[PDB]
Amino acid sequence: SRDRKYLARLKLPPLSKCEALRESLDLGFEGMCLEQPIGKRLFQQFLRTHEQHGPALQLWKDIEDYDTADDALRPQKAQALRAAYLEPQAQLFCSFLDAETVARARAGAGDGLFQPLLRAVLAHLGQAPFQEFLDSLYFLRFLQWKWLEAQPMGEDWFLDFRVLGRGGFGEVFACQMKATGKLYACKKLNKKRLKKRKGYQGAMVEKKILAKVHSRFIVSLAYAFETKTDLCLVMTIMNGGDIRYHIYNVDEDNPGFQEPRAIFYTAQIVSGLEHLHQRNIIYRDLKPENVLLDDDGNVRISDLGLAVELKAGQTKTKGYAGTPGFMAPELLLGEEYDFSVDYFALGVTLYEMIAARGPFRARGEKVENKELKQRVLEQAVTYPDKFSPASKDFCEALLQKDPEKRLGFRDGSCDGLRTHPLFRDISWRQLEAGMLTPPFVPDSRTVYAKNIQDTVKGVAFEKADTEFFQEFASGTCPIPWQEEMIETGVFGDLNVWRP
Amino acid sequence: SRDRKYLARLKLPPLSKCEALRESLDLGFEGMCLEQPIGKRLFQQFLRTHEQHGPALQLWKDIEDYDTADDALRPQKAQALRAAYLEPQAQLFCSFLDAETVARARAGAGDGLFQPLLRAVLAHLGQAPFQEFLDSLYFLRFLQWKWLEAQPMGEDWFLDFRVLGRGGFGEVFACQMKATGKLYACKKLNKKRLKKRKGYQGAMVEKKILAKVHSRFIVSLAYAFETKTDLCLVMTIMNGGDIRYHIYNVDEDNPGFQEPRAIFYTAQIVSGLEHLHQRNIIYRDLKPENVLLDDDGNVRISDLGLAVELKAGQTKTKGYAGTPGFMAPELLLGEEYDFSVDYFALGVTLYEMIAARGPFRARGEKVENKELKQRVLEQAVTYPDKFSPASKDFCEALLQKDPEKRLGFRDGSCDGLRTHPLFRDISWRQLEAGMLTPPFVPDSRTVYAFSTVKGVAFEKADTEFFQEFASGTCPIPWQEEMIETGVFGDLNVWRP
Ligand SMILES: Nc1ncnc2c1ncn2[C@@H]1O[C@H](COP(=O)(O)OP(=O)(O)O)[C@@H](O)[C@H]1O
Ligand SMILES: Nc1ncnc2c1ncn2[C@@H]1O[C@H](COP(=O)(O)OP(=O)(O)O)[C@@H](O)[C@H]1O
Ligand SMILES: [Cl-]
Ligand SMILES: [Cl-]
Ligand SMILES: [Cl-]
Ligand SMILES: [Cl-]
Ligand SMILES: [Cl-]
Ligand SMILES: [Cl-]
Ligand SMILES: [Cl-]
Ligand SMILES: [Cl-]
Ligand SMILES: [Mg+2]
Ligand SMILES: [Mg+2]
Ligand SMILES: [Mg+2]
Repeated sequence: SRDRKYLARLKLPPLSKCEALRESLDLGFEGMCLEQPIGKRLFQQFLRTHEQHGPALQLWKDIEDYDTADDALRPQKAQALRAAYLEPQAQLFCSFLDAETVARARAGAGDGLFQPLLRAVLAHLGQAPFQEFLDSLYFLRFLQWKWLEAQPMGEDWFLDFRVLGRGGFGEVFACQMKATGKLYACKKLNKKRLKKRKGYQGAMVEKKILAKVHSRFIVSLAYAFETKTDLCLVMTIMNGGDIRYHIYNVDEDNPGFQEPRAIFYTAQIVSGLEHLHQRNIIYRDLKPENVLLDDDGNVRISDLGLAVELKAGQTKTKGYAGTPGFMAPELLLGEEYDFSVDYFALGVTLYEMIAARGPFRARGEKVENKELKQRVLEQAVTYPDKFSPASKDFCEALLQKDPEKRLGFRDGSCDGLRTHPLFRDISWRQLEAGMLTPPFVPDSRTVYAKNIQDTVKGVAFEKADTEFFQEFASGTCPIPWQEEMIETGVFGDLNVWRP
Repeated sequence: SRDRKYLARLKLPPLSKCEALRESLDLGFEGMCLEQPIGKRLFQQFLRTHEQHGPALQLWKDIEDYDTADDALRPQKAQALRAAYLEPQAQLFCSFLDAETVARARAGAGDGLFQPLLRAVLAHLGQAPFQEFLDSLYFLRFLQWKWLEAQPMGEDWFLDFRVLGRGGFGEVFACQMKATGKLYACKKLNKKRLKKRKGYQGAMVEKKILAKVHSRFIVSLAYAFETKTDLCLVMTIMNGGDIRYHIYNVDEDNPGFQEPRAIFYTAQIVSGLEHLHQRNIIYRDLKPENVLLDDDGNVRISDLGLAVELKAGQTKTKGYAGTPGFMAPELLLGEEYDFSVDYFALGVTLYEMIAARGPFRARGEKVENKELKQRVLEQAVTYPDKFSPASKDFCEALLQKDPEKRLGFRDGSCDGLRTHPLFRDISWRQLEAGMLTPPFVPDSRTVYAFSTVKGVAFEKADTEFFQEFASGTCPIPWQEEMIETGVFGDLNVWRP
């Protein structure tokens, strides 16, 4: 319910207040016109009012359509595109394309169709048309939106109205951005408590990762600020409950998921993992309770405080980190490891979704750490009748104790893993675009969470503490903020030239 | 209809191509946002998109409407405007006015109503809102239009398709601006002929005056350029013939005008005269054949080659110049003179419109220069029965031999002149806005209407004068063109 007082603060500035931003922002084509939604929108507006870029604009939009069309409609759409843009006497013929690119796009019917064409289209728009844009009013209007994006949007802008859950350092609240009305989760981390338990590194790591990655399969950070008592992270609201609750607490009589449901989540998790691994992040804490459902029933990975980020030229890390019963053998043996650890945990996760128990312990079995370690290292997992051959086999490939022999991330992707018979009926293209109907959709009228019921001493803050807080409170994330402006109509309202 | 090839060249430039133009541009509020159509238009777009200036914008638009309304419609528009903008809890109450102006506009009457209000409104808009506009995209858009205005637009942009008339130095053509389709008159002056007959001064004076004045009652220059053979003035097309033609050649057996028709043109010519006189220009060649008619029937003065622009702080001048029979006594006596000379010509002109002859010569009576001069100087004019009490007295007041006794230009205006009973039935306000219906609407279907010179070679001084003359495009009329023909609307889109 948009609070008008804060809505009134979303106004475009005079141009003289954008001079500093002009001289300081990364003016990269890819960053500005493809990844930042307002920048893309304004660039397309520029292309739309400049006749000579009409073909490039239209083709670009029509490839995106093709890329997210239903299977049955793709042949027809392929035909329309080739007729509109690739036949030489067509009104919207794209004469800027090399004839080789064109000829190649007029042939074939493969999965890659129109991807080299898109590259070509985007390569072209990154040259002259981009330059022309930078020299247009449309770019100046972008600077106006970036100015507004940089303006203080701290605690007062958010109305907390419910507790979604509890973490180690504070609660997570459902909240509302007052100006726009958009709902988010706000993870609150208590400052004194954080300092006391030396949680800076994990807190900062989660925030840096949630800020830099932009995946539909990982919770997105929109805002990061501090208050007198907390550090706060405002991120994607995930109202559907976590996988653990859904495994055990939704329908207690029949714990676990039917196979198709378990496969769907695995595919979504695999996609989130791939997105991390491509950017050299090892997650190190995949488990059912960290995979959250949204209202549509799509899942995302969360809780990134144990993650590690490999630096340039570093292919392995080391260290005892994670949740017991999800930590790979190579990790437990004190060896170097890479992304492999996450695929082992994916295996335990899949195992648990089908079997409604972990593969190394009986129900309610509470063991010494060393006993659990020896089971992970030495004990072969057994699979009950519930497992189909495909599920058994996939789990066996993931729970492989030797990381060399384990299914996972090879050649910069999970494509190998995607060919496994278990995903026989998944359209990966549609999964990645979010077009699939999830097999389970949470009831809006249900709270899918265990029930909720509501100072540490002798902690004074030195300079190094407040310096860490100010680093952490980096503020507004461009991409999510721009999504918000667009989604909620504010961009529409404010981006006007004449009514 | 437009020629697409030339329409193609009307594109807004990249912003960086406007930075030189931005450095050199010296325009205040009045110049930018009130005088230049496009600037006004973009300034108003700005006010319209910023809620807080809504009241100012609408009160402004509504005062302009009251200023041009028919007489019978004014009281209701006065009441509506007071109720919309001058009452404290009206939605568009104008908070920024001082209560002293609010009170004054809230309870007046007569021709002066809302002019003190408009001044206050415009003064307000010229402060913060104007400063806001300079810091907006709308100002940069204006700079882009000015860039475009300044781009080469010479002979290739103009298709001549018919001869309108013949002058001393060449033909005048009906022509089309190829990009926009707009029709113009293109007066061509042959270069070799100008040099040979020593007409540079007269060419340039005409050009300069038409460029610097902007009145609905004087032909407007949109472009000045040169071809290999000619200097060219592209100006307002006047398709209704000239007044001389209409006096004598239309209904030959009933020559001259019915009095109201004469009064209408006198009123319009006076408006032209006044505009010139307010800008320190003396016409020195007011006569029936120089007053042209447009398609609607409205008239403009034309042919400004014998005119003179007084230098700043100069009040009188000298120079035997003009057409015999229209040159006033003081001019003929060799004395210093001012604008008075033009009111004398207006006397002669009006006289002729009524009598179908000039005041000093019977029909076909051709006399020596000295004899005509002596009549202008000594002869008292006689008035037949075709003149009414009012006509006669007005001509008498205009034809006074002594410029000090003569009706004309006082305290910076013709307001005295306007008060003559001859103008009993004329709304000067509506006339000056172009609102009055003309009493004669010329037919479309009627058109109411050289040799290469030897020994001429051109030197440095000649082609330099030609480049000085060829000053290019005139802002206001160009902006008027772009707005009228829809090019402004088409290129000003942000998202179609
Ligand atoms: N994006 C979210 N949407 C909804 N609930 C969330 C979200 N993130 C966390 N939560 C809830 O709050 C709890 C604590 O958050 P989490 O990030 O897991 O904290 P910690 O790092 O302390 O484990 C979660 O177990 C979950 O119930
Ligand atoms: N703007 C115009 N529209 C239509 N016809 C015109 C226009 N200007 C001039 N003419 C015609 O061309 C003739 C010559 O123009 P003019 O300016 O009088 O040339 P000059 O200065 O050599 O006398 C005019 O008498 C008139 O018939
Ligand atoms: Cl192909
Ligand atoms: Cl292709
Ligand atoms: Cl632009
Ligand atoms: Cl287990
Ligand atoms: Cl007033
Ligand atoms: Cl703006
Ligand atoms: Cl005469
Ligand atoms: Cl004579
Ligand atoms: Mg955590
Ligand atoms: Mg002439
Ligand atoms: Mg002349």
